[PDB]
Parts: sequence; structure tokens; C-alpha cells
Amino acid sequence: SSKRAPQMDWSKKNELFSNL
Amino acid sequence: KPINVRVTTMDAELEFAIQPNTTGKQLFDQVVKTVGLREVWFFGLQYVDSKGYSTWLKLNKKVTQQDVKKENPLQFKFRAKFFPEDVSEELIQEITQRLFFLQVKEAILNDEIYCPPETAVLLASYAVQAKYGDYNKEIHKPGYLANDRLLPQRVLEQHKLTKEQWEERIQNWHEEHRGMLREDSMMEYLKIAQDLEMYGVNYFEIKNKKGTELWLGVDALGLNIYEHDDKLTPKIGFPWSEIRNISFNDKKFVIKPIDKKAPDFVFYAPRLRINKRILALCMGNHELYMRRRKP
Repeated sequence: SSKRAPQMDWSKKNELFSNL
Repeated sequence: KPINVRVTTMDAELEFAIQPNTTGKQLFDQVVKTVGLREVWFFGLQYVDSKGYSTWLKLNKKVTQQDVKKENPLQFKFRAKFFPEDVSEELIQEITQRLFFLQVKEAILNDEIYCPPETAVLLASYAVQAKYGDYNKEIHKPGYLANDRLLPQRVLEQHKLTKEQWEERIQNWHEEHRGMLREDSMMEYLKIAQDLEMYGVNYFEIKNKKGTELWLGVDALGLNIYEHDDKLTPKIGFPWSEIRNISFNDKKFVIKPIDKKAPDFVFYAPRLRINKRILALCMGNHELYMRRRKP
């Protein structure tokens, strides 16, 4: 697989983003 | 009346003249006519403004009403603003291939696109094949690559290898590309380059709610969030197919999803000048993404 971002839904994206 | 302008491609310098009413689209179309390029949708013109910032020229607007640095002549760079998802399938003309090859090589050598050593050596190898043609013992005696810029500075510093040893490593690969034509050699370079993690992505200083400094990546496939000290590893991705709208106000970007039953993604970006470029790159990359899936 190419260097792409891990798969997740938009709520999970926000949670992960919000405490990076 | 009349205004001298210089437009530079990666391998040519063009001299034109414009009138106070000349639009960005007119100058752009002239460059494209002169160069004979048809894949126009990847490219734009760059200028430096009176404040010193590098800015993309707006096409549907007069050149004289965009605060281009006042000098004789006015200076422009013809460059790729957008990058195909695949070079093989989308770069049809050789001029388009050449201009892309040259721009990407420059960004790799300037350490703007990260490239690990072995790959860099192999890439240099294709550049040598493209410039020099077939290896020839009679012409290419040791030292023949001394006046070539072949490797990124990052590579030349990390190792114990001397300049000449690096040139030997590159020579060794060059010998193995025997009957490879210039066009094919440039395409082989591009095929390897396009798989580099930093290739084709515009990076911007970004923040979350907590105020944590991150990177935003805008590319052909969508949006990506990177941790501040790792531009190679996407941490969160936003493919174009999952995006409904992108807008910004003052310092806040709002990305609205297709789902509609899903929350809005928001982030913060400090400078208006920069945010305009972020917005324009999203729209363009989104439009080109759709076109490829709806011919």
C-alpha cells in the first residue's frame, strides 16, 4: 500500500485531530 | 503602454509586451501558444508582489491591477500549480513531460521534496541519461559529472562519501540505462518521483483547538494532516470524494462533508494571503479530481 492516511469516519477524524 | 514582460519556463526565457488592459488569461494564453502546450490545466504564472511575496497570477483579472513588483521588465515564472494522479496517463505531450521533469527535479535538488539517498542516486542516474545520452567510455571518462548538480544537499551531508564517490555511484547506474531515450528517461524519473511521500503536496502551517502546530497537506487525492515534525506520514486524511465544501473566514477553515449526518471539520490558519492560496488549491485539485472520474 502507498503512504496514505489511516482509514476512519469523520467523527473519528475530529477526535484524533483535536488532541494531536 | 507598452509594458515589457519576461516569462520564464523551466528551460526557456520569453519576452512579450502587454497593455494596461491585458488580462492574466491573455498573457497565460500567449505563453501556452508560444510553448505549444495543450495540457494547460496544470499550470499558472507566478510573480513577486511589491511586498516581496510569491503569488499566483489571477487569470480573469488585469495584470496591472495585481500589484506586480514594478521593474523593467515584469518577471513571471510559468510553473505547474497542479499535479496529475499519475504521470503516465495524464502527461501526453513531451513538452508537458519535460516541464514537469525539470520542475520536480529542481524541487528534489532544493530539498523541498524529501528523497532518500539510494532513490536520489537512481533519480540522478535518469537525469544523467536524459542529459548525456548513452554511457560512452571514450567521452565519459572519470570526472565527467563534476559540473552537474545531481544530489540533494541533504544527501551530500549525511554520508561519509566524497563528491567523486557519489559521482561513481551515479555513473554505475547510468551505464545500465544504455538504450534509454530522453523522453523515456524523464518519464522514468517522474514515475519514481511521484511515489515520494512529499511529492505533489502543498504544505501549510496549521492549528487545532488546543493550539497545536500541525501541517495541512493539499494534493491531487485530497487533504491530509501531518504532525509538525513529520511531513512524510499522513495522520488523518480527507479524500476529495468525501468533501462537500471548503471555506474560510479570517483565520478559520471549515470543511463540510458529503455525509451531512457527519460533523464539520475545522482548523485554523494564520495568514489571509496564505489562506487564499489554500482555498484556490483545494478548489482546483477538487475540480481536476472529478474530471478524471467523469470524462
